[PDB]
Amino acid sequence: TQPLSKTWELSLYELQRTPQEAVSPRSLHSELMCPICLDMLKNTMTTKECLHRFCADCIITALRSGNKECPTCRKKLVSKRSLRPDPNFDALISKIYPS
Amino acid sequence: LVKDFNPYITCYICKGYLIKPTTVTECLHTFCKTCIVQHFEDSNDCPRCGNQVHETNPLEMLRLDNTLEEIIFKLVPGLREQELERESEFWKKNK
Amino acid sequence: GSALKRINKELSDLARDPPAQCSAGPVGDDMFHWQATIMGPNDSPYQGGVFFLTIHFPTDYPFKPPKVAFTTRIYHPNINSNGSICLDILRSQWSPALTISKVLLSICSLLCDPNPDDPLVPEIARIYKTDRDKYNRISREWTQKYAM
Ligand SMILES: [Zn+2]
Ligand SMILES: [Zn+2]
Ligand SMILES: [Zn+2]
Ligand SMILES: [Zn+2]
Repeated sequence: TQPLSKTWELSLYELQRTPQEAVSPRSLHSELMCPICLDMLKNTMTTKECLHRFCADCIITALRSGNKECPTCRKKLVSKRSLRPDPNFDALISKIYPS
Repeated sequence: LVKDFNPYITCYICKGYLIKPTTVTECLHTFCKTCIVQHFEDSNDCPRCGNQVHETNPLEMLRLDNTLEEIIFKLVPGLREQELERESEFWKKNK
Repeated sequence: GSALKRINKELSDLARDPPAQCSAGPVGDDMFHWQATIMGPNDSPYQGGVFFLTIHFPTDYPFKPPKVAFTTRIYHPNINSNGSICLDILRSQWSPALTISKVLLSICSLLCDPNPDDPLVPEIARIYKTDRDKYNRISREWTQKYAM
């Protein structure tokens, strides 16, 4: 949407910012949901272009086929390289919902 | 316990909560926007895993992680407001 | 049964967050066959109308689109006498992240803003383009005649 040089330009506040020093799972429904199966994400795979997340099995089934686009925002998915596993998101999910 | 989520919601660079979380797409590692943008001003390597970004302008490979920001705001109630207050204090002192 | 699982989740989602002016659900305990209702959008000449649709989900939903058609007759350049709907996302532009909620909302937007340069009923598209007054008049008339 905006030029790159605008998107990542830091404000005067941001050029001097200092760290921010370090409830119910029910309210996180939308954030942890797979847009395809509508269930909580498993084996999360994330698109490099748009950072949209899907269950591994879900996005693989979708891509084949397909149209080779992100199911959420329609952006092109040029290749197999366009997706990558997101183990850190799985671990966050696991801490939110322990087994 | 909010403390238990720290590893998955803090910045590897500044060690604080992720603020405007921003992801290096090639290796999917996430940092504060300011932290990673400023790091990239004189490096092409992911600060966490050392993977080198292949573009001349490393900013091309950054994406804001809006989903993660929303999760963090719900896991750390008050954070959204504390950072807005922090910014307000800066501008009030300089304006 | 992944399709059935997906359909059930949608049903639960609809109960929690219903689309404005629309409803949908199974006809007589066949999960793969639903009826929907769309109230005529306020902005449009379908205002006051109650419009019924039939929905048939395929066995590999949501990876193939559902078949969605009007059972209530309606005067519209993108909906024909069979109740077939010319809407990108129902065919060429379907995505497995779409849901019935989203489809109904798109149909409402279509009722508010027709696409005469992609019709199903030429004469209606012609009339919509060249004489809006007449299109509105007949739309309203059909709404009173058929959309009780
Ligand atoms: Zn899924
Ligand atoms: Zn996307
Ligand atoms: Zn940081
Ligand atoms: Zn990395």
